[PDB]
Amino acid sequence: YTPSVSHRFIASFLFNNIPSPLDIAFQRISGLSRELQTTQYSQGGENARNVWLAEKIQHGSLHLERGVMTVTPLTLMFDRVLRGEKAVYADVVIMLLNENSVPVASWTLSNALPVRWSTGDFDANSNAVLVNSLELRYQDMRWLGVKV
Amino acid sequence: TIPTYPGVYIEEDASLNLSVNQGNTAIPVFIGLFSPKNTNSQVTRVNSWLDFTNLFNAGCIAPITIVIVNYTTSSDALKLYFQNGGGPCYILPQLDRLTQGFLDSIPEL
Amino acid sequence: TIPTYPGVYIEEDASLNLSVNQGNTAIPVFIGLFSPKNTNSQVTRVNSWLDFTNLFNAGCIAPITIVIVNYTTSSDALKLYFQNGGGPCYILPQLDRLTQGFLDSIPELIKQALEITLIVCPEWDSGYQSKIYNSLTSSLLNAGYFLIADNQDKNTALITEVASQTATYYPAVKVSQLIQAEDSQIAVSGYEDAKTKSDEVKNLAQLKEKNPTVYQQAVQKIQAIQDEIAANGNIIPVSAVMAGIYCATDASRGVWKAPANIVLSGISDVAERLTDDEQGEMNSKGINAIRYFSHKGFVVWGARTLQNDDNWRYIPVRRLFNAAERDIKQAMQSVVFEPNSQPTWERVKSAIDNYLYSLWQQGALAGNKPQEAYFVQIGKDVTMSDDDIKQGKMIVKVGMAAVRPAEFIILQFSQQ
Amino acid sequence: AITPEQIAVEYPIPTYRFVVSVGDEQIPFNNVSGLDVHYDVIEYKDGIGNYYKMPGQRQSINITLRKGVFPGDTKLFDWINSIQLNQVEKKDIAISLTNEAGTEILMTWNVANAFPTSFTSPSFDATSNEIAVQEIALTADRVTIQAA
Amino acid sequence: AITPEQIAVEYPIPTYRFVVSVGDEQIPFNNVSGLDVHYDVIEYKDGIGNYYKMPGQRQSINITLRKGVFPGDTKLFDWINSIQLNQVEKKDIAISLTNEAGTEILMTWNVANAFPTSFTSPSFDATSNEIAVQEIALTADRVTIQAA
Amino acid sequence: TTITTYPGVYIEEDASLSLSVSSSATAVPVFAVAGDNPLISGKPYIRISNWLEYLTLKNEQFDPANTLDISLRAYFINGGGYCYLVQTTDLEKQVPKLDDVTLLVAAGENITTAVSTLCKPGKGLFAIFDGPTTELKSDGTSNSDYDPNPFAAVYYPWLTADWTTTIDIPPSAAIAGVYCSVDSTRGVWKAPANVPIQGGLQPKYPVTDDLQAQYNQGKALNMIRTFPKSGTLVWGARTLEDNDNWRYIPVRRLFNSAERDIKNAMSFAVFEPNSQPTWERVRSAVNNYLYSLWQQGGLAGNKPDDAYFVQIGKDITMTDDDIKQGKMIIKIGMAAVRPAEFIILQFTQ
Repeated sequence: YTPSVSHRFIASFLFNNIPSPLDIAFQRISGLSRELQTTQYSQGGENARNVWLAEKIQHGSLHLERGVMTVTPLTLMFDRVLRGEKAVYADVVIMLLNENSVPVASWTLSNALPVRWSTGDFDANSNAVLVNSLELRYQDMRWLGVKV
Repeated sequence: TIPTYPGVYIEEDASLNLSVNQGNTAIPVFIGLFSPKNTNSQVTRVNSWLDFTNLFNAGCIAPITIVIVNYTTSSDALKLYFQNGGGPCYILPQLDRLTQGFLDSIPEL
Repeated sequence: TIPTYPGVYIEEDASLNLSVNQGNTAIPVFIGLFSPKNTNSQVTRVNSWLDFTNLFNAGCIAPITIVIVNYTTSSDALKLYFQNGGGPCYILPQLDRLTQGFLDSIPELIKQALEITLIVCPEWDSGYQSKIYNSLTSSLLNAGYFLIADNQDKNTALITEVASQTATYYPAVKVSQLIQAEDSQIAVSGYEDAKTKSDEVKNLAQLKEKNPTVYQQAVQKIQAIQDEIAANGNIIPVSAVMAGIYCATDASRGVWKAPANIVLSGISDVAERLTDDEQGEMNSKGINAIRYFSHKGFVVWGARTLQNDDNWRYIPVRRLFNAAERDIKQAMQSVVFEPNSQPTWERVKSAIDNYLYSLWQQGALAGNKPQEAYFVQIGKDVTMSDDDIKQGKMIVKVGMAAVRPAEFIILQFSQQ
Repeated sequence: AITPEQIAVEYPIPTYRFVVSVGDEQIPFNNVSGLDVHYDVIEYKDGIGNYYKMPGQRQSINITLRKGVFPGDTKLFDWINSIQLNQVEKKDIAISLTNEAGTEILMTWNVANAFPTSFTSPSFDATSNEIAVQEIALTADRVTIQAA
Repeated sequence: AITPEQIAVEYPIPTYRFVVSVGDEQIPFNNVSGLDVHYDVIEYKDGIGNYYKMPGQRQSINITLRKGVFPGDTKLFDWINSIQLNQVEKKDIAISLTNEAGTEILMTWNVANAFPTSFTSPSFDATSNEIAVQEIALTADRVTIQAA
Repeated sequence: TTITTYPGVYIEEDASLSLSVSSSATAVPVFAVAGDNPLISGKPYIRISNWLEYLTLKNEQFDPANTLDISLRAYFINGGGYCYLVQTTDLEKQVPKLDDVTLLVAAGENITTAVSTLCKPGKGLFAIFDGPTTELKSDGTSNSDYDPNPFAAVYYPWLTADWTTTIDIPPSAAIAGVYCSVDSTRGVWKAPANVPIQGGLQPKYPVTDDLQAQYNQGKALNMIRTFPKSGTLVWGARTLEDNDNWRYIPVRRLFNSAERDIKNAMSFAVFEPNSQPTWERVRSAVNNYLYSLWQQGGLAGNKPDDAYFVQIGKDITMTDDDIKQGKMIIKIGMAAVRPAEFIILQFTQ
């Protein structure tokens, strides 16, 4: 029942089934969530119980944080989409590592679309690293591993 | 058991022992139908329940002389004595019939 | 390499060196078929594995006499000794045939080296080991020497001149690979032809380029030996391993701690797997067993000597007395030629009492106070008489009390 | 007239003679402190003046052991240097007040599942006349006392 | 009867004799302190009474060196005055407990990638009878202990 | 394929099976193997880590006509860990050599003699027998050939699956897998019954409540029955001795595990001085383990003082003679939790 820490992780991006070796280090990755949308229904004479009806499943978005560094394939894909070129999909594998760099838990995302890129403020009174904030929207999520 | 090889041995039993206390101002002597493991009438010092079972046979049946048998509460009474905080004690077993020679010698023993 | 220019040189190799340890109360001597790099029969002090390779040729092939060859486990046994915590040691190489003259000289050669405390014969041959063990006279063993022996049988104990000064271990241990030496490192002697003298050929490499016919004769036996040792597995005598364990235990815990319940290192497997019932038979007879436990590994599971009595049953008790009488004897060597008078005897009593008090402080002796742990006696009408003093004698009585190890632990389980 | 056996039974015990076992090995130490047990208090008040107090959750045990620096000895630092990510070997610790000669135990403090959290090296001062002392801090689960 | 060789093997080591190597150069110092290793603790409690504790992330190492003021020597101040914006030369530092004559090393503390963060100048007091002392503070990555 | 020459991708079309393996320390079985098996001939024992290792060593395709092959497949498909293969004639000689073996599994062989010798108090072994291959006699005499050993259990009937032929899987092979799965999941103190049998295994004969009522006391037989909704389950957790102690498999196996773990816990004390400071160190090791076991739920009691007790000392557990002989004696008493076996519903209007 021993739980897992949340400060050792890795992410990999595959572009046309080629992994990117320079895009595995991130300061922060947001949690991944799935929600089954439901609507409550009320009957005529049933005034003490509730009925919930299932609907489509809503996936969350992927948020990453990273400092300013040399240009990598992930950056070039993000620039191309946000420059007004043809949209391109990417596949992302998020992995939670143990003390032996073995992924105990892993989540895979299909057809992730880059949709937002923001950068931190230029502040003359600050002592901080300039950090890029990226957001992607994907079509499907699926987890593999011995833990979850 | 008889140990032969070095190491750890495992036994399953039901033998019970009690914590041993100590004192100086209260040391009792018990006179009754006890069954010493050794033939050789003399007062024997017993330090704890484990020492008592090592030197005496615990039970509710007095030694049998050939036949007659006797019922004795000496062993159970001693267990109650140790369970209530008793320390080292002396045991004076009375064997065979209750002769007047034994009775006269009790104060001297 | 041979350096010419100043700076940094780079070499690629596979030579292995090990950390060097130190000790005083456990210095073993190894008698076996060693191959010294120098021709000049005498005991040689070796400080570490690096020093051994600098003074001896490491390998599994004994020097070749012209032809016959022999298989030796001395080099790998020494490697196991250093890997298990061994310190400086002395090596007594036996060259050529085993003559009776060499056997008689063994006790005198060992006594000439003043620091020896342990005797080990790291040879796989059972007949060779038996000859060496029988050559250790009772005078040598009683002089404060301890013999570690390899028992060749599970059912019968070894017989030596002094039982209480010997310990036997069973079974031998396997290793992954033997140490292999090049042709230049295999000593060859005895070859001679019309154009060459007997001293012109020194190793197998020179023999190869001078007469390939006898070279093929030698390599056939070497290959035959290598096939035989590979079939039965690389078996190494366990006495050399135990010598290192003695050194490590003394430095860490002390001589009064039993050299048992320690995990072996560097070995691959034991020659035979033992059960508890079999170990029960050996332990009563005085044969310590190397056991395998899943949660531990390979461990030493015996601390008895060959003598079974209330005095010298355990190794730590015997070895502690050997260490004490050795250190006391060293202290009394500053009094040998002093005048034989009362002020001299008072100084002797003070020296022994001071040493014994230090021994009790570390926990070597038993008791809650020094009076319960030791005593020293010397006087004109207590230990020696007027005739003894007129003869130059000085008699002192020393007694100590040791702590025996716990050998059996019994668990009594109850349901309620 | 007071007999030594009376002192061993009725007199209090001093602090300077003790033996410490770390795991299955015994190490001589100079100072051991921090074996304390703490609880929180849960309170409840009502309108008519009632006032309830109960014990709360037990807190974690912290222990500091002080030891001199000896040649060739780095066992305590090797223990804290073995932490990989969140994995470390936990050891049980027993501190016993001992007979003046070390052959009898008087009272034992048992500490379960301790692992190191901090290690302090000696301060190198050129004007001092002291012995290099290292300190190790441990976090444990439970503390019990057993009277011999 | 205790021989000097016994003392070198069994006795604890004093603090007052040491040698400090800064980078590839050795500089005499008066006081060195702060070589401590600290870890955080991650805890997890559940409803049935379980309680798990693990080591956390290792904190950074802070070190202070103290040295007198010598004529024509400004080496320590030059190191801290070379910081441009966020670039500085990082140096390894080793402090070794030494033999009484300085020809043998007993124990070494290795400090990797240290750079200066603060520099304290001597205080000029006209009523004092002391030697001007400068202090430098350093931040590092890792500390290891090697026994000679 | 198996011959790698160029860098790149190799394609092959195989049909070899692939399974999964668990890891349980309290369940390390040894399988009795017939001497005629070529794989075991000429060796004292063989250690099998998984189905992949066994298939590699066999160097043959899966044969459903081999009793060893189906027994290993049934055992591994049920979650069993690494096991040992020992010939039946060599059991009394090779089992004591193996230190981590806890279960003695009769994989269709006759191990009556080996059980009567090996499975004794203090040896830390439990045996799994095979029930009769025929129908059950209604007179209650279908268990007459079994010894009343509190260190063994019998399971009935034999099992079949989709991949079956004229031979049927021995029940002990599948049960041993259940032992590994339950121990790693819920602990050794939980009954290895009321659990599904993985795979397509089905009992060969049906057992009703009336049939089982005869063989649930004395030398009891544990049954593998099928229920309308829950599928195939193990129904029975009684040993071969009907006594207030060791009636249930969980109680006997819990004490076996505790004895082994305690023995490993205080094994450091051998060849140490036989004095009071050593005794206190041993008491700390035993008390630390027992508290941990109680915390996990393996002992009965609201507080540790009600779940176990440890005694060791002079004139408490040992005398002068014991100390002078090198003996150190410890007394441990622990209370085990016994499961609910009969459920009674009372209906009224």
